[PDB]
Amino acid sequence: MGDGVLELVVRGMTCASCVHKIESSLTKHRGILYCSVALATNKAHIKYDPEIIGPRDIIHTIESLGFEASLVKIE
Repeated sequence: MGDGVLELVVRGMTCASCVHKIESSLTKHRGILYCSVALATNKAHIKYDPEIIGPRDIIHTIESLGFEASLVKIE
């Protein structure tokens, strides 16, 4: 409920694959509330609370997995 939206533009990606890699991966952090990786806009719309997980924590994990990841925040 009004927790924290987090559009990371994920510079990299391709088609599928990278998508569910991100989604499946970061959802393992029990502070990610949701992970919509809009390939269409090369963007992880993550939903998270800042309290139990920092945005950088997720970002590190994303960039590490395949990418560069920048919290544009609704782009």
